[PDB]
Amino acid sequence: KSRMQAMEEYIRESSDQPDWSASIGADIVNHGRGGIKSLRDTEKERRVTSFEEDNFTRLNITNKAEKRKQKQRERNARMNVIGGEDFGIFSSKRKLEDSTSRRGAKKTRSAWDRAQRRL
Amino acid sequence: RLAKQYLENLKSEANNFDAGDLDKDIIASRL
Amino acid sequence: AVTIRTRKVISNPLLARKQFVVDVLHPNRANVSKDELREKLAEVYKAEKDAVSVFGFRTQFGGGKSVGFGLVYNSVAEAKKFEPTYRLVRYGLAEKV
Amino acid sequence: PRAPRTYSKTYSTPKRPYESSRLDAELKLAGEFGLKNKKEIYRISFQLSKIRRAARDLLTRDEKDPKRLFEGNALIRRLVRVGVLSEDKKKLDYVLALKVEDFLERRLQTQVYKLGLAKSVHHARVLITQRHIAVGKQIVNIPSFMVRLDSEKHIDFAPTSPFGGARPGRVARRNAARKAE
RNA sequence: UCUGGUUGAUCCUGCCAGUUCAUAUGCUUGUCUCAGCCAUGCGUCUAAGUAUAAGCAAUUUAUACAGUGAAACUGCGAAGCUCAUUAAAUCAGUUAUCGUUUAUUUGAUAGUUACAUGGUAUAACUGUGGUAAUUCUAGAGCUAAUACAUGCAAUCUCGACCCUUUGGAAGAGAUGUAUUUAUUAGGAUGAUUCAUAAUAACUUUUCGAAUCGCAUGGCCUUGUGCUGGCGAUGGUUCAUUCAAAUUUCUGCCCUAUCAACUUUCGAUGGUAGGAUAGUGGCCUACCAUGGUUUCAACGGGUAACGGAGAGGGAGCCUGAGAAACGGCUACCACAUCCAAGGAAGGCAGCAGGCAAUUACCCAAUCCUAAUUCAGGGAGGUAGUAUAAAUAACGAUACAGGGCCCAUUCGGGUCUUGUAAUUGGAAUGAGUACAAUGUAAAUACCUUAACGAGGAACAAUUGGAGGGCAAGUCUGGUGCCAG
Repeated sequence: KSRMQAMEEYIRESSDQPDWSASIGADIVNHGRGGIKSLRDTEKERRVTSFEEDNFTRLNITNKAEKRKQKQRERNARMNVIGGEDFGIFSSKRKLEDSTSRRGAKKTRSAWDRAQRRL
Repeated sequence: RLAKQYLENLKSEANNFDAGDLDKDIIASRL
Repeated sequence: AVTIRTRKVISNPLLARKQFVVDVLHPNRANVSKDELREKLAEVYKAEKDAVSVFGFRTQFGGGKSVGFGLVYNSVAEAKKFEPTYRLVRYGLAEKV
Repeated sequence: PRAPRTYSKTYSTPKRPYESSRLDAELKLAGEFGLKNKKEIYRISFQLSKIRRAARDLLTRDEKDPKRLFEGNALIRRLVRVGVLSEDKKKLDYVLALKVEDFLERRLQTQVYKLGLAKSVHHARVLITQRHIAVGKQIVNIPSFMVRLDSEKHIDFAPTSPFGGARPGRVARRNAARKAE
């Protein structure tokens, strides 16, 4: 909930550590009818494969749960993702400042608290 | 500055032993 | 040709078998039959065909590869004693009730 | 039952479909880029209008707003990666300077024509929809595919295609058999 | 909201004409992809409780039976729908049960004729019959239990002799459990009349293996003599666990145009009694007149879906747990069959329309049972707005017109037209061999062979113009006009 996508975009440039990119042809959803997977789709998918490998069996998707996880996840795509890069976060309104803001109790409140941080 | 300020917040939002690692280890000994 | 590679080979004394992830490299062809895969697995691990239980084969998009799961019991009797009834029937080790 | 689902439209009809300038514009655009109907342009115009609405929102915000630098640099990175926005013009006023024919130029059909694999945009389209064009190791049959720079580099004939090294098509081997017979 | 007229030319006010995830209706594609009425139909079996099936099979596995096993007697468990509506009285959190019951799981726990008693017993079963007739039935004759009843030469202390100094040992003594009452003593908690022990009695005085399967060891006193291994099913009490029932405090609507409410067949409290599984006006006999409230009692409204019954009320029965979607009695109605003598039902249902809810399974997640294996309409499986194609690339022949602007006259521009012939390639819908997929199967994915010139493998919808006859009509100033 605190995570908002583009801050990690800056981190990736500012991390100075590589990002484990995948192959160009491996990323089409289905023959071009579904665009390239967004970066998020490649993490949530690998959670499944990493989650499948240990349990030694697949996960079937319930007929009900199928009706809020497949389409909209790929209707956001055709509405948002163009060439596999998400554009939905841009139109959406979020309080970006609060997620970054030092709202934790360890925050500057008096002159001494900020004076400590200089030390 | 703001990028870091986000980083400590996640650290705040987010004897030393992991149950899963102990489960992976027996799987590895099983391996 | 076709290649079979096994990873995460977890040997299970309590069910007395070996479970693993089987990956199949099949250029220029449909896919491999489970009888066929069990054949090659059982020559490789030096076990009877009744003791090898493979399942769950999915071809990744674009073809040419598959990933699934495989079991190789320490004995054939153990294979009957532990395998699901249907997984025994699909090999003919058990008859449909 | 269980929760219903959100879905959205990728295009919107223009304010007035009937300006002669407008019609001549779709005529030029469909002719140059071989578009099937006006729904593709309506889609691209909708998408570009959304990007511009975001960009003007950011131009409105004062420089050094967290929101502004955030949202705009993210826009610039995405528009660069799709290849529309060149490396030397990474600033939001030039985001405000795009034009739809850039997005049509990024359509896989256009590269299949442009790289020399096809002699025409329509030839490119029939090759793509017929599974003769592969983006690296993967066969793609959608002309509306948006090609990235790294994906632009790797456009080729597919291994399974008769033009990529597979066996001659049904017509060729059929005629060869009849000639032999 | 805009656009053009109304002037010789403008401004203003008027007039005229053109300028939808709303509803119906029409054509096409849906070859791929994708998403109040109706007489309308309709339980349970392991090696382990009982076999004399006149059941089955085997033969040495049975001279008491011994495998399997119908029936019957025992044991265990049976605990979705449809209507109404209710403001912290539902529900959520939390406290207490030293105020309670609790199948099952788990840990402990009972030295106080017998080489095994009776029918005080019958089912299944054999046989005789009545009835229009039922999960309707009477007579006669059998036979069993983990069903029903009955029921059976030990140990521990004080210990002289201080004999021997571990030690033996005279003598004295002592010795279930359950209920109720009375009495005495009184490790645990903050706290107890709590726990436990003892005495005197009481009780329609409880219980303290007459059970089963597999194995046949150790001894000798050769008798089938003594002594025995692993389990199952039973049983008293306590604790634990699964739960249940009350109970402490807290918890976002408007409210006084809702100010008193209660004792209205208990309202507040005490004593005693009745009942509960137990506390308690919960109820009963007497006694006091109390209890909430302007710090909002009580009453009213509500987007408080934001608790009730199985034809209708009354009553009973089982079990650890239900006032049972089970059964029984009477009453009130509905309605069926009949030989009109009686019998039986809860369908007064369910599902539909103003019409196919089916077929395949306990595998997967789980569970009930004499339980590995049986079952579960719990559950699972199947049935019935979104991206493509209808085509792409050449060669040749034959002809000079093709297009744009302009009310007007005309002006502007150049590689064109085919309603001509012809060539080799590509592949999709279809026709489909397989494997995979799966409880099995469908579907998905992958994949042999075939598959285009009218590529007849023959998508539509709407609009604007023509032109043609020995053709037809109507009006005219011929050969015209409509």
